[PDB]
Amino acid sequence: KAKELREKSVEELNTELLNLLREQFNLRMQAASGQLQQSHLLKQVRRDVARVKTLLNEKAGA
Amino acid sequence: AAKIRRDDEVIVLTGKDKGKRGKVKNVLSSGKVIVEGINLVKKHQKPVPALNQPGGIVEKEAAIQVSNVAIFNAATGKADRVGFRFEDGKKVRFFKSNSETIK
Amino acid sequence: MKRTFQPSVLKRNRSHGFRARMATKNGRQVLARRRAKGRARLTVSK
Amino acid sequence: MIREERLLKVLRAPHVSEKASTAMEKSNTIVLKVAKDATKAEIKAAVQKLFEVEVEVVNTLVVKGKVKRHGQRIGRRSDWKKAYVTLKEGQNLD
Amino acid sequence: SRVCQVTGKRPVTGNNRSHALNATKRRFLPNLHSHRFWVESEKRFVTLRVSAKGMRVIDKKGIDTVLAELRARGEKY
RNA sequence: UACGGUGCUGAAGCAACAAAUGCCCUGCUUCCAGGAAAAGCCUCUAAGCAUCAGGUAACAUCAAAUCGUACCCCAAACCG
RNA sequence: CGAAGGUGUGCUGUGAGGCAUGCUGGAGGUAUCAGAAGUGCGAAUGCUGACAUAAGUAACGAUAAAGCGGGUGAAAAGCCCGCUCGCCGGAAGACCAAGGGUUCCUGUCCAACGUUAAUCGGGGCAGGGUGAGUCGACCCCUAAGGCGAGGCCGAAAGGCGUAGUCGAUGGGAAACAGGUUAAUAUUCCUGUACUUGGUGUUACUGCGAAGGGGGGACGGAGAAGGCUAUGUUGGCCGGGCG
RNA sequence: AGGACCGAACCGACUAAUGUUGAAAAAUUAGCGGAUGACUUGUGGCUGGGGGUGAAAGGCCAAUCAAACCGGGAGAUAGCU
RNA sequence: UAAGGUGAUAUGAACCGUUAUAACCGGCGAUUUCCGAAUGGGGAAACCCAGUGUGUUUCGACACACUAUCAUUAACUGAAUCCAUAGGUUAAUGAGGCGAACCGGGGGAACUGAAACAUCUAAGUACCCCGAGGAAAAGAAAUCAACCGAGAUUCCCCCAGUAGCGGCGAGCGAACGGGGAGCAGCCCAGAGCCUGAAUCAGUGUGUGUGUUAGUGGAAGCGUCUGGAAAGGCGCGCGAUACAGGGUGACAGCCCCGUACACAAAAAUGCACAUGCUGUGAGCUCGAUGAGUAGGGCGGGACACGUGGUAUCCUGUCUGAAUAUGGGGGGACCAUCCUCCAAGGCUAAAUACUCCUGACUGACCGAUAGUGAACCAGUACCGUGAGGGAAAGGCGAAAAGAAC
Repeated sequence: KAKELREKSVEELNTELLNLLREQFNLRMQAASGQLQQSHLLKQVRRDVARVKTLLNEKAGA
Repeated sequence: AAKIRRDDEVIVLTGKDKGKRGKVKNVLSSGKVIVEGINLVKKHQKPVPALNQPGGIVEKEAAIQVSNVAIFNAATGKADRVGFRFEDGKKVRFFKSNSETIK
Repeated sequence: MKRTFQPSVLKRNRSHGFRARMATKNGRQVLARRRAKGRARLTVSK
Repeated sequence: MIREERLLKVLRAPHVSEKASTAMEKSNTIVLKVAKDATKAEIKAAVQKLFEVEVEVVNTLVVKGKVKRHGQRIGRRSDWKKAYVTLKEGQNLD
Repeated sequence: SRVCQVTGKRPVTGNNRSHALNATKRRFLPNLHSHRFWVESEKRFVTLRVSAKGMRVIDKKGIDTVLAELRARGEKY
């Protein structure tokens, strides 16, 4: 995902990060109750937020 | 670097099932493989009410050491050893006898 | 009978606590000895 | 103004219990599990923004983890924060 | 401490040999005296804690060179 | 009614006397052994601020965070 | 086609010992001749572990006390419910600080813990339970005392100490009554309040401290007077006619 | 008014019994002394070992005191068992 | 590098990947809560309380950075008191704390031996403190030797338990000289002549060789006992590989390896070579470390305990010569010999292993070897410093016993 994400602006990365964080919050709330039967999505969204934050620190301030 | 892989047809060299051949089901990280229908054990499977398993004397394959099976060379109808060599800058396996590339 | 151990967390920390040991040279040596020995709980502090 | 991403991290899970259900149906108060370092303002803002409900007041308490015993080894569960969020009159939540 | 500012003398240790050759530990302190020296160059008084030998060196060498040595040695006066 | 408790309704709800070691009392009387400190609070101005800043009165609005709150506590849970 | 080890038997040498073999055991052992020792155990009130003995004996922890019917259960003197009896009641009742840290409440289990049985428990497992502008801590302020910029002193480490800064056990703002949970309540709900700070409109005008003064601000004992918490009696209200 | 009197809480421990592998490594029962003072108690602090503290017994200094406890010199030395 | 993975007890669930951003290993990065030198102030460690500046604000408030102390340097400011100094405020650089042993320095016992004990010994040992480095210290003769000569410092073997020292007791114990490991000599107390000329340190680039992942890597079948063959019995093959480990009993030829031959995009160590910066080389003349050497008094180190005691250091009082001079040659004097102190630097031989990798053992095999083969400095004991255990093996494979 990192290669595809690298050709994006700082504001695009920020809005993508915000969408990912909201998605993560919905997944967490859904997983609290027994509704969520796809446990891998939590780790997936977490690694996506990690990638976006890494790319943000890589681009800005360097 | 592994000589025995998933879809390889192998023949058992030592043990109670010596001579028989079969397909490797899956290779375990401990240096053991499960060959289809060879090392059959009878497990006294206990019933569990959740997941709805009846529980019975099930028969299933048990793991076996990679050191006890050798790759089967269909052409010569005998066991063989695996060697490594590079063809088109891509590492491939070949039978030690007849020195042809393993498909 | 009144036994010798009358507990008090305030007195406990003020007498054998981490800051009390680190205030002086000798306490730091005690801490160094315990770190060399590999103690799980360095001081009396919870 | 507390940041949005911080709001998105304050709420952990809904607390499900008999007392929680009783509070929800009688005093219009939902019992949520929140981050251990969250303030009442952060919890109120997070519920108001993410759930689109009007909050009246937030009451919080810190729950001590129990000391359990896994076989022979003695272990301790993690401490967590619990928040009683009282929604305004007429509001409805899932 | 009992340290001569100029010559660097400090308390040393030794023995008190008796007539029966019994040795008990003792110290030898420097003959320290606080004294105000007239620094003609700066036109002022600088008070140093010096030994008698320190006073003799200040007399022989001159106060200016001694102050230069103190500055080079990082001593404060 | 699950015999655990839950729901609805509800009369009189006054007077006299006794009386504390509690309150007036950080008081009063008396004695020598002559009985903490600092801040909050009220007031006064020095530099400075000159119709600005500030101050006090009313009204409106906002805020009061964080941690403890179970349980034993003259004891089967603390010190032995 | 059974090694070392373990346990019997037979033979052998003057002796420490050796050889063969039945059974158990299930993978190592080692002739001969030399070499090196953590080289031979019954004793050291020897060290560690195991198991006897006294002995199924003493004891089962205040001489405040138990009796019965019903329930659960495989089993009830001890658990639950009901009727009697007894014990504390300036405590053997109720609420806190200190200290402990989930022992609190519910469901479930009796292997180990309870000096007996155990369905019971402060025991095991799982779930639940601690809601604060007003209670307490945090915060503002200091006592004894600690640390202590510079500083003085000291072979070094370091000692004392100024300005400061901590340190409650003392000073400083404000909430009560009723109801509710199995477990929280001056925290939740209902009704009625109060305090301190920002901002914002109007009206009024000398504001300002690291300084000055007041106040906070203080001992022991004794004597009345007025009260209240609280109690007794009468009246009133509901029930009763043994 | 009082280091006054009788007597509870509170502080202490004079006499006897029990207990001495105790309910307790000093306590219980029945008596006893002080009980507005040189009283007693809660919280925090200060005094460190040849040192402290002592209404003074060489008492006490974490069930240890004619020199605490822990580590080190240290496998002290032992013409003794 | 890859056809298998999402660390372990520890299965299960939901998934990723199979020809290359699945997973794993390595290089360089990014993130790195709070406490701890802890560094914005405080503190009962993992907690409480701020100030300044720059941004946002849906005016409720949020985010980021800086703010400890001391040393040195620079600027501004600034008393008593005229100038000034002390003090104050900024900015830059550095230090603080931890760590097993080795090293140098500042202090420094006693038990013990003398068959008691005080001189003496144990011993400059144990211990405490300061400072630094991969080594440290020492170091280029005011050194020995004996009329012949040697040539800095350090360490090893002799000299030698000798000469001596010593209640001449117990004990302590050299040096001269010889054989080795290793070898290196310079600079400042000051000027002229030629001007950057040897060497060293820092920072780049290039080459070689390692280090941090890895690649290829030979050759066995039949039969008997056996649960199982690697064992027995035949017949082969490989070896620069018969080191080792695993595999159903003992495997050169079944697997991982080993001998051998290869490999780095990136970072780094060590030898070189070179660019740049600082630094100076050589010749002539001049100078030769003053409260210092020596001395009186009291100690200490030299094997040397004040003895006839030379030599070195100094707490106290003094005190020269200065190249025509001075020190030493074991009291001291004359002759003779040798050296130039009172100023520094310097690699190698030397000492040690907290840590990493490879190999070895007439070293141990669960009361042994680390206290700890095992979730051990843990449970437990103590207020605390501190003390400190017990506890390993089913089986080849859980096939862990359905009914």
